[PDB]
Amino acid sequence: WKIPPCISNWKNAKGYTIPLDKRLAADGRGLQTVHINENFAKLAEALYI
Amino acid sequence: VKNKAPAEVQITAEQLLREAKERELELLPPPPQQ
Amino acid sequence: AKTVTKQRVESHFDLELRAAVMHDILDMMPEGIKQNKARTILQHLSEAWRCWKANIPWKVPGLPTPIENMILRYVKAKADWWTNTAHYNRERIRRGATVDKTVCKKNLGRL
Amino acid sequence: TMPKPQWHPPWKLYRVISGHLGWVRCIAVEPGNQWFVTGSADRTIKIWDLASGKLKLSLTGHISTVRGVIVSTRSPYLFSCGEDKQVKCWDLEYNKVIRHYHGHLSAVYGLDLHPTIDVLVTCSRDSTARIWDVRTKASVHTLSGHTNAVATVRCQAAEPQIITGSHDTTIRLWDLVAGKTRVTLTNHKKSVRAVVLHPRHYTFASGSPDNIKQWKFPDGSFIQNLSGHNAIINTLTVNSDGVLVSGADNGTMHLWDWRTGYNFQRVHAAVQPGSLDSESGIFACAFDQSESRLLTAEADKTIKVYREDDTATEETH
Amino acid sequence: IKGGVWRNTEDEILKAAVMKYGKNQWSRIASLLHRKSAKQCKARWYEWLDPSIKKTEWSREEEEKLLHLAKLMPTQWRTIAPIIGRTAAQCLEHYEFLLDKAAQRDNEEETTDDPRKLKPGEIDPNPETKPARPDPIDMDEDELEMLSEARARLANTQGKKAKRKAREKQLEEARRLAALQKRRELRAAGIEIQKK
Amino acid sequence: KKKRKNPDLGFSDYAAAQLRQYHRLTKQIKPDMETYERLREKHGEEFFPTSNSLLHGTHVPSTEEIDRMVIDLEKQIEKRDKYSRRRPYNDDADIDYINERNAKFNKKAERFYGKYTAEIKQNLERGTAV
Ligand SMILES: [Mg+2]
Repeated sequence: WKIPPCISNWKNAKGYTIPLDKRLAADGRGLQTVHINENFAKLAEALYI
Repeated sequence: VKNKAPAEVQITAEQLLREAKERELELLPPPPQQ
Repeated sequence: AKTVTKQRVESHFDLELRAAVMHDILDMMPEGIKQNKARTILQHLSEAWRCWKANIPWKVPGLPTPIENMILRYVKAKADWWTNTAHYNRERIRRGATVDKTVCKKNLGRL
Repeated sequence: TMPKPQWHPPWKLYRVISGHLGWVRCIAVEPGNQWFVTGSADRTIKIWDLASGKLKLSLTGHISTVRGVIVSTRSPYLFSCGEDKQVKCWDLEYNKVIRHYHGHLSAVYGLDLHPTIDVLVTCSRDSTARIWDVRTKASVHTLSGHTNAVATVRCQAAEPQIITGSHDTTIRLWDLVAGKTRVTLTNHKKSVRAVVLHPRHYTFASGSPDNIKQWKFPDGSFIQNLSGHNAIINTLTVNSDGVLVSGADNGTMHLWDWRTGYNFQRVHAAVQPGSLDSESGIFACAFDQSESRLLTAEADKTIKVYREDDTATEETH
Repeated sequence: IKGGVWRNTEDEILKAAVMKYGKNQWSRIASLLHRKSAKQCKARWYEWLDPSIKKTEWSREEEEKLLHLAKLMPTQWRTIAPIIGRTAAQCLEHYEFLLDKAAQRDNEEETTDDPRKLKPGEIDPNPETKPARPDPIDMDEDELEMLSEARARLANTQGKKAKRKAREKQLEEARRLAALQKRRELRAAGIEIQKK
Repeated sequence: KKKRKNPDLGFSDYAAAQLRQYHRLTKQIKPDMETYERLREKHGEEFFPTSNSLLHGTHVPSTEEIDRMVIDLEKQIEKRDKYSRRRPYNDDADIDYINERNAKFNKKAERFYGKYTAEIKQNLERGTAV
């Protein structure tokens, strides 16, 4: 039941300096996992043919 | 006369942070011994 | 006992949202908790609302799932309030009804 | 096994009413089973048809979330309260607000009507309960003495006439005439968010996330301890057949024997299609005047309607 | 009259300013670096300073997936780039390098076909994709003043009202010691003037 | 020869540390049998009282008892004041704070998020790569 602190991308009210790994610790935009489809291939190859 | 030449120190961000910590523009002095 | 008239509405909503979250985290913590740590969960909720408005996917790496679920619940509630207010003011701006200039700028910014 | 519990038939959902655009925070049934009110966080009050489940009217006028709604039995009125700080009387002859009750310093969480005097009582977040005359819209008394937000209040005609739990984990049994506390019951460990009155047996129940407790009325004696529904419970309601309903913030709802304190059914309902798993939750539940339908105001912006299963004993512990 | 080539001093002030202000305040960072705007600071961050930008050597499966996606999505480097995990400028540059290593082997030998098609007498359209000049020994008034302003703004956290209240507290302490000295003298010699 | 091991586990409660502290104080104390048998022979029947006997408002402790209590309580206050030992401050680590509170907040960030943000610090120290 421990609550880690809130390192915000917007508010720095007491003007602190936070290390980059703690600053860019937004996991959700790193696990977004840009994944492609397989029907791009059929389209591109058919257009070249 | 100003010389352009590649340096040796190559000042970094943590050096700026360390030299910024010692400015002390918010530490008020203690009250005098009254 | 001042009335929530027109310029107190968003401040009163965000005043009451914090209070509901405070009551829920005082009821949600188990029996042997130090009864601190309310301000941090409130900051996590404000940051989760900012990440909803920015369309940034919000995930805290270590966080208890009741706190995370409750924050997602109240962020969805504030999302609903925000969006229904935007729909209402857009219909008013379209029909030509009496609207403020600030609500026109706020509504453009929401849309 | 010291008691032997009465068999109650299990309940099942048969109707999911939808159409609010916010958490449905309150529900109440008309004295004639023709319609029922809901109030929600979309700042409206909706008259629903109780038989067909069809929206009968929508009443705008609140500036914030509607927290309590009640229909008067002596007079043709509809009292409602909100996070607005506004307490209103709706004349149902005209469907318009005729009287607004002013004086709450913060949000108003619940309200109840006295069954015989025409006196409204309200809970607020400013740690007070107020006592209003309907006809003169004035504060008779300000019940102060809780230290946190006041969550629920009830009324009798008989002794202690005002019973209120609050978020300071205490329950005060009051004097309507004097305006002072008679009994402070501190047995709960977490916040009392629902008190409920039995129609016949002159006892009451009270709920908090640790456990739920049953209590004699004159001075608050401990009688019993109903446990097992360990979540943040929001409402309790009593059937004259001795069925007690406990609905929680996590959507779980338990069905209980009033007398023996036995859990005969657990109901974990499912959310609406668009809704989210973290959004299952019950804020209100109420029986109709026939006491054969259970109306639950849910956190997925729904009204779920339950009735008894007509299949015989497959049950008894 | 903004931009140009990025030096190491500006990039380190940019790193420290991202450490202080975050990746959603670029006009507060670009106030710390003159001759650089907020769009330029943002672009320099996301194109050479983010520690997810793989500045290492291209592997084999990376350039295989590169050729597959570039044949697969023609001239769509902002779409190809998050898939293969590189900056779109690096992705385009390495693709042109791989096409050069096939066109040169297929037709030519070293030269012969048009010696230079590079860019003379011009300003480079994307100088944020290029590595940083080192710092010259004799830093001028601009660079040293920029470093001094950088340290003086990385130190500060207080606003107007806190700074006037600290000075007001020091003035209250000074006038308290002064009235203390006056009252101590009036009680030492002995003169019983009462106050209001 | 005797040997006893008593390390500490995690905190988990304000009552468990109280219980540990009470067992320490209550094992350190030594009873005096002379004063005990004296007060026993003086008090007689009521020396083994119930919840409700009579003596609640009677006892007047002499100076030596209250002096022993005050000295013991001063020792207990000292043992309480030695609870949070200051860790030694090295200035060789690359400092990432401009204030006095910023250092402790960065320490809390290294406590909580230090297990998860272990790749990005490696990326920073190798030159913003990988
Ligand atoms: Mg300013």
